[PDB]
Amino acid sequence: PSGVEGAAFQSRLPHDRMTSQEAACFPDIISGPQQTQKVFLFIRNRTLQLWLDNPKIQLTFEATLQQLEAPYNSDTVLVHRVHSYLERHGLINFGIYKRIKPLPTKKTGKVIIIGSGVSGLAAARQLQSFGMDVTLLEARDRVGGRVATFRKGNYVADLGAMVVTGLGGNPMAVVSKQVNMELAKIKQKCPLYEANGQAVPKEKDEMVEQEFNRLLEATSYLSHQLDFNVLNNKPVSLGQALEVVIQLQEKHVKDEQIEHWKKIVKTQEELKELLNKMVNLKEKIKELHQQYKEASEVKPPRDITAEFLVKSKHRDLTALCKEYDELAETQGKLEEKLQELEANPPSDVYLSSRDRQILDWHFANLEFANATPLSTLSLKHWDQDDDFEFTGSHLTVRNGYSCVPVALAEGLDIKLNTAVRQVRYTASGCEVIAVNTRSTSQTFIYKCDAVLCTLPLGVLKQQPPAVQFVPPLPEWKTSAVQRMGFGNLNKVVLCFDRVFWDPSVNLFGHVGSTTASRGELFLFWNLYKAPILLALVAGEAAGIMENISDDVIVGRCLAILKGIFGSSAVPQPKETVVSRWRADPWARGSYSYVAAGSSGNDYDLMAQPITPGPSIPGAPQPIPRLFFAGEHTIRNYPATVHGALLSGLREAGRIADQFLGAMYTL
Amino acid sequence: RKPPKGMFLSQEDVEAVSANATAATTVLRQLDMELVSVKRQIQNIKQTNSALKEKLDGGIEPYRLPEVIQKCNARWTTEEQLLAVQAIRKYGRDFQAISDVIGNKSVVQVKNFFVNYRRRFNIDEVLQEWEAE
Ligand SMILES: Cc1cc2c(cc1C)N1[C@H](O)C[C@H](c3ccc(F)cc3)[C@]13C(=O)NC(=O)N=C3N2C[C@H](O)[C@H](O)[C@H](O)COP(=O)(O)OP(=O)(O)OC[C@H]1O[C@@H](n2cnc3c(N)ncnc32)[C@H](O)[C@@H]1O
Repeated sequence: PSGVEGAAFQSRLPHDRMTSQEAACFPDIISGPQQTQKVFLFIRNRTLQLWLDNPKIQLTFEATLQQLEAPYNSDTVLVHRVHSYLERHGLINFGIYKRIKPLPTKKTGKVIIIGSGVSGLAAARQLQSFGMDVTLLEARDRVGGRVATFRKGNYVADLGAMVVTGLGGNPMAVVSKQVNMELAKIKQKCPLYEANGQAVPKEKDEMVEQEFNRLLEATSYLSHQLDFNVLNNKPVSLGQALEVVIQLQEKHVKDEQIEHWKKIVKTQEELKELLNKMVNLKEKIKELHQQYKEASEVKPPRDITAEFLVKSKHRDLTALCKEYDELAETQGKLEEKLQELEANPPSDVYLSSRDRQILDWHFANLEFANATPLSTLSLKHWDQDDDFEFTGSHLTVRNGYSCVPVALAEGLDIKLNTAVRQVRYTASGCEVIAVNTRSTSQTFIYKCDAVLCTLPLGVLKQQPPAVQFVPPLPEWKTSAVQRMGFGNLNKVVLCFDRVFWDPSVNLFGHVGSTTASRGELFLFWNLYKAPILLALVAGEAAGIMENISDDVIVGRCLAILKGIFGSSAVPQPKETVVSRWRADPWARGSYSYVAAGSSGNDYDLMAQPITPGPSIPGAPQPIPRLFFAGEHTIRNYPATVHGALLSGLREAGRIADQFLGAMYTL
Repeated sequence: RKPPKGMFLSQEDVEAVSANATAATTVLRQLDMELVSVKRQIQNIKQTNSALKEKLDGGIEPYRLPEVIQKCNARWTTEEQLLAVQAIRKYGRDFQAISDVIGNKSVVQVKNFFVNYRRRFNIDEVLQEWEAE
């Protein structure tokens, strides 16, 4: 889409309709006449466009009104209201901009932010933009969290997020114009290569891939159409559902063979009844011929009864020779109607061993995408966010993704090496207690009006707790934390003196031997300016490879590669790195998934802030004090960088509305 | 509305492969065996029919008589009349046969004869004696 409607789309909003959020702040408008709504909508879209067309500089209320036109520029409270709403909720003037109106003289309210993940940073920057006293506590010695980027010499390789998923309505689109990220597109071509070391051929490649996609649509049909969604008390997983589909496919393969070979017997059986008839006719014929012979022996001249005899016997014999010729007729039809069936068998197998194995690699790639065994994904919900996908080719960050969190961190009060251990929140405020990771008995206390927790879900999940809430989080929150899924996948980074692979190719599979190892080193990436290949470990494998050493891993890596490019084309790798995200204590995994028996809804629960009890009993209800952002809190963009970034934007808006008030609602 | 093309998933079937853990491989073995059971039965008849086939060897060739191709006539030699009465005894109303036997009378003349000589050859009686068989 383009013009002002391009902007609405590029900001993830319907260009011709007011959102539920806007209804909330603009209920005068949206409860009123159409005419007004359109004016509103325009002002909105227009402002967006302005910001979008140039996000390296702040868009002020003045700048906006300047470039509006009558009738729109006529009502300046409405313009102001809109511009302010937008600004507040990070629709405009987010990321990194030059500010016109330099920072408020002194600040108002104080927030502690747990984690300088992207969600963290994004929210900080916002709040600081809104004149707040913000400080972030990062446990690590670097920003970015699960945006990790390896750098040594000229080697640059993300151990964390790696892909931008299409700029079509992606906040990262904006950020990329604000930060020199060097975006290469990913070429979707991906050769596979069987355990042996030799390519799969286009033939199979495509015929398996297509069966895969076919088996997916299938699962979906079980879910929505047949309602196959509980299995004797238990939510059904995608994994389960897929087997059930595959079985039913194997079965129908045989039900077919059965009926086709059952036509064969039903056919020969007729043939047997006919051959019988035929053999008993050859007899009655053999014997009447005898008879007619015997009766032509009586030599003429003769009485008429003996003449009759010959003639009758004659007719009777020709009659029966009709019949036997009409049966040999039939016998001929049937007899070919059998070289007919025997020429068209149905298919012998549903999928061969070589097939079912390639098909695994397609399932590994799902396990990669969801960071989990498909046996854990919710059938009904695993893909529930497919509706919000961006448009555009996926991409990589050739200069490394860290460039972003780093960028965002500038200007900001970030305490590195500071592990939060306890969150205390109460009617009149909060205190957060953290330690210093390098010496742990050193201890810190931060008092604030509000806490924003960007702790990873794997962390929120630790038993026993790595962070303690005081008071404890309500049951509703903790149930959501159990229910939700937090998966894992790892990377192996391979640095070489020279490119020995196809430089026009970004991806390339390795098919595993077993169903069980499908995700082990199943996929490699040529992404970077230097000679670096990067290899995913996903699915069940991910979890277990953490427990094997780096050499043992890099072994299997090179073994695969030598296999595919030849024993002597594959040198010793100069530098190697191996992720272990499930082990990493500030992650405890890689990202969330919709586990079986979760829904999208839990993501919404993850985001609802917590409002402490009143201090003195019968005092009025507090303000909320404890807020949440991150990958796990955004129902519509889970598990991604932008998703995080977005949840940051979100909470900052929310927090500010709470402590600075929101003059834009009147 | 409907599955993908050539994927099969009936309500009923789904249930049968999900009744328990190996209710899956149960169903798929009864089929594996059903199949071998049919497949052998085929060889049985294939074998039975191959033996009946060998019994018709030679066809009916040394048993076929040459062709009487002969010119349908209108008068009834007494010879012919007698052949007919006897044909009637042996064939009843199979005018077609009776014509073939007599050699040179159409299926109708044969019919006509019946009503003409009904009196003289007591066909009434002759026919009722055919019926005693
Ligand atoms: C781990 C991971 C994550 C991801 C990826 C890879 C890996 C290995 N890649 C993959 O290649 C596919 C994935 C992909 C996905 C979907 C898709 F459609 C396509 C491709 C993708 C990607 O390609 N593209 C993408 O957009 N996202 C990927 N992810 C997921 C993202 O990295 C992830 O959503 C964001 O980085 C989340 O940021 P955020 O919520 O801020 O969490 P965070 O962990 O960054 O921040 C928390 C902070 O708190 C700190 N901390 C911890 N404990 C404490 C403590 N006790 N005290 C004080 N501080 C603490 C932590 O130390 C940290 O600094």
